[PDB]
Amino acid sequence: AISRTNENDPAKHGDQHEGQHYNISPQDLETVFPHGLPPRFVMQVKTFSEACLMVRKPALELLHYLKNTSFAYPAIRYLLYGEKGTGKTLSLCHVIHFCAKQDWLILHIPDAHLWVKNCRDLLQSSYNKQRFDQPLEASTWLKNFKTTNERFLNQIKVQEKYVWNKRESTEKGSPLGEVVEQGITRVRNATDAVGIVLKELKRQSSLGMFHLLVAVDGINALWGRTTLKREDKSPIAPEELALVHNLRKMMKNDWHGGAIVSALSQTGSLFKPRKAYLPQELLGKEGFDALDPFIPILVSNYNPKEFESCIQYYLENNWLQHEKAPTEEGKKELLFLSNANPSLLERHCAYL
Amino acid sequence: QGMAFSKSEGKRKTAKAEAIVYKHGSGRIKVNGIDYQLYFPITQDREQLMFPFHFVDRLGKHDVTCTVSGGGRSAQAGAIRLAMAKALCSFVTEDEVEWMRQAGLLTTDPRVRERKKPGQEGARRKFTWKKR
Amino acid sequence: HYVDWRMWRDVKRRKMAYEYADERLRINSLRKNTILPKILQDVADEEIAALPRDSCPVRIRNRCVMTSRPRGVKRRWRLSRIVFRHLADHGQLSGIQRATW
Amino acid sequence: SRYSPEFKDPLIDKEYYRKPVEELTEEEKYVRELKKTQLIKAAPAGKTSSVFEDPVISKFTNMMMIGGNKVLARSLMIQTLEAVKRKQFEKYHAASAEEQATIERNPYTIFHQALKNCEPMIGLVPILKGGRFYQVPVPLPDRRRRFLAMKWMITECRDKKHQRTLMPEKLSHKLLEAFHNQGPVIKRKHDLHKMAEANRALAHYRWW
Amino acid sequence: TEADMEEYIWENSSSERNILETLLQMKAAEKNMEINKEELLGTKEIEEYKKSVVSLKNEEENENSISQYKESVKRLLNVT
Amino acid sequence: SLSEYAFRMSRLSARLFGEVTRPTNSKSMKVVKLFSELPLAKKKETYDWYP
Ligand SMILES: Nc1ncnc2c1ncn2[C@@H]1O[C@H](COP(=O)(O)OP(=O)(O)OP(=O)(O)O)[C@@H](O)[C@H]1O
Ligand SMILES: Nc1nc2c(ncn2[C@@H]2O[C@H](COP(=O)(O)OP(=O)(O)O)[C@@H](O)[C@H]2O)c(=O)[nH]1
Ligand SMILES: [Mg+2]
Ligand SMILES: [Mg+2]
Ligand SMILES: [Mg+2]
Repeated sequence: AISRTNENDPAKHGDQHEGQHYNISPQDLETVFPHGLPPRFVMQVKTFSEACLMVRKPALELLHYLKNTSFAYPAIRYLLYGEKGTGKTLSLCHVIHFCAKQDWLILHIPDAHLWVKNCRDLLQSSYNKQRFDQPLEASTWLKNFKTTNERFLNQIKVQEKYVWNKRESTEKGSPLGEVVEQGITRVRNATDAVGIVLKELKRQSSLGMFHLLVAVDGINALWGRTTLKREDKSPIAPEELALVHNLRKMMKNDWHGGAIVSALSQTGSLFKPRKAYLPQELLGKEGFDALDPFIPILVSNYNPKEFESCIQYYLENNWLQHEKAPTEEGKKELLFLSNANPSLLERHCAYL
Repeated sequence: QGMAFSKSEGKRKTAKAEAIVYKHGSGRIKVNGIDYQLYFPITQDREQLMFPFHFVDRLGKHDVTCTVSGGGRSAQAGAIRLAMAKALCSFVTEDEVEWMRQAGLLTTDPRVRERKKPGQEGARRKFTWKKR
Repeated sequence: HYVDWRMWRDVKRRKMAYEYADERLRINSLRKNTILPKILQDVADEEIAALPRDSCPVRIRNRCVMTSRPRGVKRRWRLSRIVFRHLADHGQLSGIQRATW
Repeated sequence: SRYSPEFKDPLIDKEYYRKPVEELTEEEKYVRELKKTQLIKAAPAGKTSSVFEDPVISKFTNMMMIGGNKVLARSLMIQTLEAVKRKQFEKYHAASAEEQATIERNPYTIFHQALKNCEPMIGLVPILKGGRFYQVPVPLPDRRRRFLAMKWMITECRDKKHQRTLMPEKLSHKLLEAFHNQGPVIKRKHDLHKMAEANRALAHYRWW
Repeated sequence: TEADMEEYIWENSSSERNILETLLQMKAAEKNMEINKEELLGTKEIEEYKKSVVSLKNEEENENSISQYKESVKRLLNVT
Repeated sequence: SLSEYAFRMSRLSARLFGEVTRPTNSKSMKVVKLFSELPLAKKKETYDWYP
C-alpha cells in the first residue's frame, strides 16, 4: 500500500498525497462517470476490479482554485493542456469527482470531437433551418447527463414554455427532467432538448440555485473544422451544428455561480499535426479568442516519485507478470522506453 | 560551461546522424530538437536508441543531443544508434568498448539498397519465365 | 539527297509549318478564349481549318537525321538508337561512356 | 551478402562479457582473444540487449508480418499478449482460492507452453519407390518442430472459418486452447502422429 | 481588417474587449461604481496582460509564453 | 475568398509587375501563354531539325 492513500474524499487531497492512488468507489463510477473516463482506463478498472487515480499536481492546483472560487464573479475558464498521453483527461476526471461530491451540477462533455466527425444522421434543425441537428449524439449525452445529475433534475424547473411539436409542449414550472426525458424518448427532439438544458442551467446558476461545473474535454473541437459534409458534399462548419453552437455559449464568461474546466486533446482532433499540444496551436485564433482570458494548466510526464508509485501500483495488482519487471534493471528500461509518459507506460506494461 | 562531451557520426542506408554525448546527464535524448519519444513514436526505434546505453549499463547517466537527416524512421534510428555508440566510447572503459564492438554496436552496416537491372522486374526478381 | 522520300516529306512539313506559324498562332488565339463572340470564333474555326494540311505542327515527325528512323530517336542528339550507339561505342561522342553501377 | 566471409555474427549477450576471467576456461579464453582480432557484423535492428526481449515471440511476429509491415505485426502480437493476460485475470478473479492457485496469468509462460504442446515429435517425408509416393515416418530436427508449431498456429488463425474476428482475439483464444492441450492446432499434431504410426511399416524405406 | 493585419495590435482587439467586460462584471459583483474605461485599462496588471497576449500572438508560442500569460490572467482575475 | 483590401492589393501588384489585371478565367489565360513563347514550329530545333 505504498502507492495508495486512505483518503478517498477528493476535497481533502493536498500536496502530501502527490503520487498516491486514491480509490473511487464503485457507486461513484456508475453515477459520476457514466462516460468520462478514458477507454483504456476503463479496461484497467474492469481488469483490476477497482478504479484508483493518482493524486497529481495538475489536479491539486486546479482543486485549490475551485475551493476558493468566488461564485459572485464571472465563471473562470481553466484549460488543461499538455503533450499526448500526459494525463489531461484523468486530471479533469479527478476534479469532476470533487465537484460532484460537493453537490455541484456536472455538465460533462466527454469528448467534443465526436460531435464534429463520423455523423451518420445529420438532420436539418426545425428550430433554425440553417443549423443541423445530431440526434444520436444528443440523445446519447442526454441519457448520461440524466444519470449523473438525477438528484437535481426534479428540483430544477424550467422558466419558459417550449414547443416541441404542434401537439406537445413543455409548460413553464415543470421539472427539467421532463425536457431531458423528451429528448431521450423522442430522439428527433434531442438536439433541442440539449439546447434547452444548457440554456436553463446557465440562467439558473446565475440566480444562485446551484453550482454548475462545465467540464468539456477536447474543447479545441468547437472552433476548428468538421469532417461532416452536406448533401452537395460541401464542408459543414462547426457553428452550423446546433450542439456546437449551444456549447460555445456555455464557454463564455457571461454567467456566474460556477467554473468552466476544459482540457485540450490532439487525439481525435481534425486537421492538426500529431505533435500539436500548445493552446494556440490546437485552439487556433478563433478558439483562443473565445477562451481568452483563461488560466492554462500544464500536465507533464510523471516525475521520478510519480513514476515509482505507478509501477508499485501495477506490481501490487500483479499486472506486471514478466519476471524481470519487478527488478531495478527492468524499471530502468520501462522508464527509458516511455520517458515517464503515463500513456506510453500503461500501454507498454499492458502486455508485460 | 566546462561540461565534457564527445561528438560522433553515424550512417545507415541514406540516413546520417551526428550525436553529442555528454559525460554526465540524466538520460535525456533530443533528436532534431525534439524529445525522442515524440520524434520516434514507434517502440522499435526507441528500443534501438536504448541498446547502446543498456549494453554498457549506463541508462540515465548521459544527455544526448543528435541531428539526423535522410532515410526513413528505422534507418534514422539505426544511424543515431551508431552515432551515440561511437560517441559514448569516450566515457566507457577500453574493455567495455571492445565488448561494444563484439556486440555489433560499432560497425557501420553496409547493407544498402541494391540497384535494379534492365530486363528484370527487380534487383533479383526476374520476369515470368515461359518454357513454351 | 535526303535519306528517303519519307524524310523529304517531313522536311517539307517543317518548312510549311514554319511559314504558317504566325498566322496559325494568331487565329488560334481568337479561338482559345471565352471573351470574343462565338460568331467570330466560328469564323476563326473555319479559317484555321482551311490552311494547308502540312502547316499543322502535329504532323511533324522527329526522324533520325542520319537514317530517317521514325522511332527510337534520342531527341538531344536527333539520332536513332542504332546510329547513336555506333558513334558512342567508337568513342566519338564527347563525354558519353558505358554506364556501370 | 555485402559482408565478406571474414565478418562474424555479433553476440548480443550482456552476461557473457561480464563473466569474470577466472570462470573462463583455457578454450573459452582463446575464443575471447580470437574475437578481438575478427571483424564483426553490425547488430541487426531487431534484437537488443533488453531484459524483455524474447526470441520466440520475435520469430512469431516476423512469421505474421505481411509485406514488411512489422509495425502492424508487432501491434498484433502485443494486443494478443494483453488479451491473454486480461482473459486470465478475469478467470482468476472469478475463481475460488484453491482454483486461483492453478491459474497461470503470465502471458509469456502461456505462449511458450502452448507452442510446446503443439510441436510434433515425428514427421512424414514423401519418398518415391517403384513409381509410387509414400509418406514415410521420420525423425524431425529441433528447428523444424518449433517452426511447424508456429506455422500451424498462424495458419489456423488466418483461416476463413473465423468470421470478422480480429487476430488478437483469434490468436489469444487459440493460444489458450493449446495451453490446455485442446483445439484444432493440437488436433493437427495428433493427426500427424496418427498418420506416422499407421505408416510405421514404411519406416525402412528411409535410407538416412 | 484585422485579418489583413500582419502584426497583432492589442488595441480594439477581442482580448481588450473581453478583459474589459470581465473586469466590469467583477466590479459590479463587488458593488463598486468605478467603471471608468481609462482607469481599468491603465493599471499595471493590464499592462502585463497586454504584453503577454501580444507575445503569444506575434511570436512563437512556447511553454514560457504560456506561463507568463497564466500569471497575468491570474492577477487580473484575483485567482491565487 | 479574399478581403476587399487583399483583392485591391493583388490587383495593384499585378499592374505593377505587368500581369493580367482584369479577371480572366483559365481558358482565356491561354492567349497570354500563346503570345509569351515562340510557337513550336518557330523554334530552331523544329525547323532546323535536319541538316
Ligand atoms: N492521474 C492518473 N492516475 C492514474 N493513471 C493515470 C493518470 N493520468 C494518466 N494515467 C494513465 O495514463 C493514461 C492516459 O491518461 P489520459 O487519458 O488522462 O491522458 P491525456 O493526456 O488526456 O491523453 P490524450 O492526449 O490522448 O487526450 C490513462 O489511461 C492511465 O492509464
Ligand atoms: N424545440 C425548441 N427548441 C428550443 C426552444 N427554445 C429554445 N430551444 C433550443 O434551445 C437553444 C437555446 O435557445 P436560444 O438561446 O433561444 O437559442 P438561439 O435562438 O439559437 O440563440 C436553441 O438553439 C434551440 O435549439 C423552443 O421553444 N423549442
Ligand atoms: Mg485527454
Ligand atoms: Mg519486388
Ligand atoms: Mg507526333
